[PDB]
Amino acid sequence: SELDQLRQEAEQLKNQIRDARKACADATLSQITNNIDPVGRIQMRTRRTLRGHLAKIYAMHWGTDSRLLVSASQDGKLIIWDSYTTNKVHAIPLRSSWVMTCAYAPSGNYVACGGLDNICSIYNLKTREGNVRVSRELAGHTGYLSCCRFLDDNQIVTSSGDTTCALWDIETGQQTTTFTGHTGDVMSLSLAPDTRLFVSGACDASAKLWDVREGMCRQTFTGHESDINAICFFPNGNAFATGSDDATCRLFDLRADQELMTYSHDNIICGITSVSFSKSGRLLLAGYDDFNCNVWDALKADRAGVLAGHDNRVSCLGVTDDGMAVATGSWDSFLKIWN
Amino acid sequence: VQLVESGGGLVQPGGSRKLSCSASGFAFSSFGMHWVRQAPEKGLEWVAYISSGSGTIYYADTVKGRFTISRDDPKNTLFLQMTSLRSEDTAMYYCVRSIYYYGSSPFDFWGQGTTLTVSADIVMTQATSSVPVTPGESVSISCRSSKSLLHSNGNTYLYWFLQRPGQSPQLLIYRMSNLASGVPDRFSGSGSGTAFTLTISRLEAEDVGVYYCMQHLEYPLTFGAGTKLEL
Amino acid sequence: TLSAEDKAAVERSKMIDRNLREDGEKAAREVKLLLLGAGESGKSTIVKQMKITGIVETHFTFKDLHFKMFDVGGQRSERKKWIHCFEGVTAIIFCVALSDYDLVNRMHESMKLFDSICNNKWFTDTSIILFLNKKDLFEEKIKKSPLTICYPEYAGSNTYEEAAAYIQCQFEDLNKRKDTKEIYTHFTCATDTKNVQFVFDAVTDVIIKNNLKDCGLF
Amino acid sequence: ASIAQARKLVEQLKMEANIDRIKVSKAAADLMAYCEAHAKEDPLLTPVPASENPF
Amino acid sequence: GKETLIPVFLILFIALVGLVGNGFVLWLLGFRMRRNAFSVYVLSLAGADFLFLCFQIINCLVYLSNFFCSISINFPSFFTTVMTCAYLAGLSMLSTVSTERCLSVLWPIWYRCRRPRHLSAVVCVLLWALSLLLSILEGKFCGFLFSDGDSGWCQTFDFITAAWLIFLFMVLCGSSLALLVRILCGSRGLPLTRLYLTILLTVLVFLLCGLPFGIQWFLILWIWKDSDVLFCHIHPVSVVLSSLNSSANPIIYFFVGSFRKQ
Ligand SMILES: CC(C)CCC[C@@H](C)[C@H]1CC[C@H]2[C@@H]3CC=C4C[C@@H](O)CC[C@]4(C)[C@H]3CC[C@]12C
Repeated sequence: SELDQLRQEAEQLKNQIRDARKACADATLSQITNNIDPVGRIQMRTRRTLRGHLAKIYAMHWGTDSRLLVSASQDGKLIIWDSYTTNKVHAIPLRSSWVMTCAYAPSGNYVACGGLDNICSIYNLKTREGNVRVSRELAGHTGYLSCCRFLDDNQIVTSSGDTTCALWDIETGQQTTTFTGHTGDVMSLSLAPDTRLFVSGACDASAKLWDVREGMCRQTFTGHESDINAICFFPNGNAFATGSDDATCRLFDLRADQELMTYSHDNIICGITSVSFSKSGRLLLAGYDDFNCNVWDALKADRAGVLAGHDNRVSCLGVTDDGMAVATGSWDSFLKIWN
Repeated sequence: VQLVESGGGLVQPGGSRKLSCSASGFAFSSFGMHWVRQAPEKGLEWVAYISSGSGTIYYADTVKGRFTISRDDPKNTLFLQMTSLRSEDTAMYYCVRSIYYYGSSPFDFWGQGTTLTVSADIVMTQATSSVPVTPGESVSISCRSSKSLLHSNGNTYLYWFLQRPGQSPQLLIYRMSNLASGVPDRFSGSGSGTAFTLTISRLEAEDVGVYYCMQHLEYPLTFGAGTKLEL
Repeated sequence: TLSAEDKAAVERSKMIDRNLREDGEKAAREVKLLLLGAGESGKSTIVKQMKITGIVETHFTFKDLHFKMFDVGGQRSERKKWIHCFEGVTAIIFCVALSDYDLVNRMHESMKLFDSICNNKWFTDTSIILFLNKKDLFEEKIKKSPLTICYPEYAGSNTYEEAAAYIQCQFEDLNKRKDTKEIYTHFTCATDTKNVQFVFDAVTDVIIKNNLKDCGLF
Repeated sequence: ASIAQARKLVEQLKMEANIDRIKVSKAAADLMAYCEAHAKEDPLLTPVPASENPF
Repeated sequence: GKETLIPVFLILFIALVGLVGNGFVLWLLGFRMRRNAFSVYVLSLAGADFLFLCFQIINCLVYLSNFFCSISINFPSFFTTVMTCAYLAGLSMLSTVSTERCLSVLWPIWYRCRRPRHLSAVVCVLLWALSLLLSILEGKFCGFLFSDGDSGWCQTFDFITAAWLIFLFMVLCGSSLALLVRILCGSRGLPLTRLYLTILLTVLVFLLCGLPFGIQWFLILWIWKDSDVLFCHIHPVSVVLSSLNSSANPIIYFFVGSFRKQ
């Protein structure tokens, strides 16, 4: 039997993995940051309220100019908002109302969205005809889209329900790189700040660090109990934090290859739908489904503050690139911008 | 895209005439439309404006009461009903599309023009009426505003246009700093409150024509008299 | 006080608001229906009765009422990660092949699917229409093959009516919260016309309950 | 076959074995130094006065 | 004297409670909360109740002022007619809410699909206009404006408002009865016990607290002609019941309906 001794080799190699990353944990991040003074109480007010959607929204994404944000919902619309004046600059009708993710291009020329229809449709905002229209539809991916993210105007990575992330080329319309290796279906995705590599999170309770060029998984990060729903890099690009159904946020390091800190409390038992970091990375913002957001001190693992404006599940959140504001969207059809 | 003017000709004074602008190739109901005329040896003069959905209509004060702007969205046609035509209404009339959201570029496309012959504002001052221009050399023109165009939101509502001889004008620089689409990066705009500069570094051929600067801070919109570039 | 372009951006946003309000009034008056059930259980038969790559949309109108039917069984993943997208559906059309009682425990996994959907937290008030498909092939199959091989605890006659009523009592005894939701059960053949009438009669009670909820009467 | 998936899996763990790892204390000090070095330019962390925020 | 003073404290307390309730309802439905087609009726009823309750606060406050301080604040005589307009518009909104519920239950398909979007607004405007028409024309002929009018032609037009009030009650009772018959005959998923409890509660509230002030003020006062007995005993109680009804209306209609999930 080649088969049984092949898992004997795999179990020995995974034991070598656990021993190697056990040998690097000399002192935890709690022991390093006892000297650091805490952040104090973070109290953020609702500066804006974007009330245009008529159903549950599932995603938002900030633009790179920190003023335009897109938000997608189940009434077949994704609306681009002026965050400063609460103006709707576009309302794009969708071919399928079931949309679970949306993304904004870093150039600002494109938005992408996709859901249960298996297709990440890409919309051209800067048309000479004056209306937005479908640029390309990216099909052949056999599962619900969980997160689309642009690398530039031509590269886009998706994550699916068929346990598979894929890098696409928009002009040819064909997927160029296929990222397989996850066992349950991938739910979230986060690009690194240089966009040279990315992480994805699945229902394996496992996060995997990928590589865009060579196309193969480098590191695999375990430690969660239930399914991880959200993931986000630290702004250095050397760390990332995940969120799951455990009421735990855990952050990992790409160099140290393991856990660094767990963000949990006894009062919180519900799942985590969205994570993001601040601009300095000092505080991470987790969006829950006990209807509010918790501000976690990312170094000292303390609850800095609560963002409690929503009356349903906080489904999506994101921080601006200049770090001024936090917009949180939720299943009560309202976007709120916090500062 | 295509905007086609129709309905000109010789009109007896005191008479009436309806001008028509038939749109083609763009989503016409999402666009605010303007009429801008040009007296046959003079500069550009703004006439009227109708918004999207016909909810906001402005006129110039020289034509207020006499002119009626109206649009018909299902057949994509812009109208200008003009009554009691005077001899100062001998001009060539352009219909202009313009859309206003964050980051939009209004006054971007202009119609070809119809020619009709009749038998407290912000004053924009072009500094020179004509400059001698050598090809290849850099040139830089300027105009000045009577009021500071820098609004409190950070925007400066200064638009630059170029009219080639025998052609419609086209947008070069919108909102003092931003290049229009299809315009080369030789053109550059710069300025401050009420003092503005359009720079054409490394001038090529077919940059030759009359250049107009326009404010869009308040209605009515006022142009300059035009700076002519001559070889 | 705004500028001119800020004013035109405001009236553009107000026209976008009027379009969104009009489309929401369009979408709020349409009945959404969720098709569930296993493959080869007469799902496509029910789609051909209402009419004549992840999610399949079906639009049909009947007695001046617009229906959208979402066949979602074409795409296969973990169902718990997207079944909350279908809360707020008007009704769930579940369908079970009656002739799959002997084939392979296929009736038992169909019961497990109905047990998972019917006691889900997102469908705690949704009324479930339970079609029972291929009753004629069931009635030739029960005279030759017994129904005790599906149900070891069954004792009853091998006629159509008592055995079909036994399968009805099982499927209506899957649910826990009897008070909250209603289950409408119908016996359908391949060639019958009354199924879109039965769906309409089941939808009208949900329409009455939401018409009371819109008028604050609960 | 099922043996090919197991060869793919042990090849992936053989790739993941050869990773140059650093200490957890060094990586914690690097995240600490990034948090201290950019703390003056974080407007969520340090509340900014109402003139220069746009909200 | 003293026998009138003890009802008046109840008037001011109940009027203040209904005042803050109606103000909260007005602010929420106007600005904070999304409005249904039905929410317009609740907003209009809160608006109609506001004027009436504010005028009750005025009419009890100046009774306190006249009794203790004796300032003798004589009033403009057109406060009574706009108070009457507020009262009649509130009762019309109650009956129209009942008819809208009956129309929703009887014809669900029409109510979802073919119902016009501004029908609630146009019905509210027409009932407010008719209430104002019946108010000022009762005001001018009976002296509650600038000119004074004859008492003989006053009672001809006042009985019209009483007949309209009885019709407005019979419309509420007739429409709530048809809904009960429909939900008790062939309705399945509805919560029947809570439903007839709240319908019957609205019917007794509208009959026992909404009606008696109008009945006594218009039809009852003229016919009886028993002045010594009627004003001292009957009138203080009539205002209180009607005042009480306005206070309980936001709680019954909006707050139970909205804040039940909280
Ligand atoms: C014809 C005249 C007497 C009517 C004016 C009555 C005045 C006092 C007020 C009281 C409350 C107001 C209503 C309050 C709510 C709304 C809902 C809005 O979406 C349409 C207008 C409408 C329906 C208002 C109409 C005018 C109104 C009824």
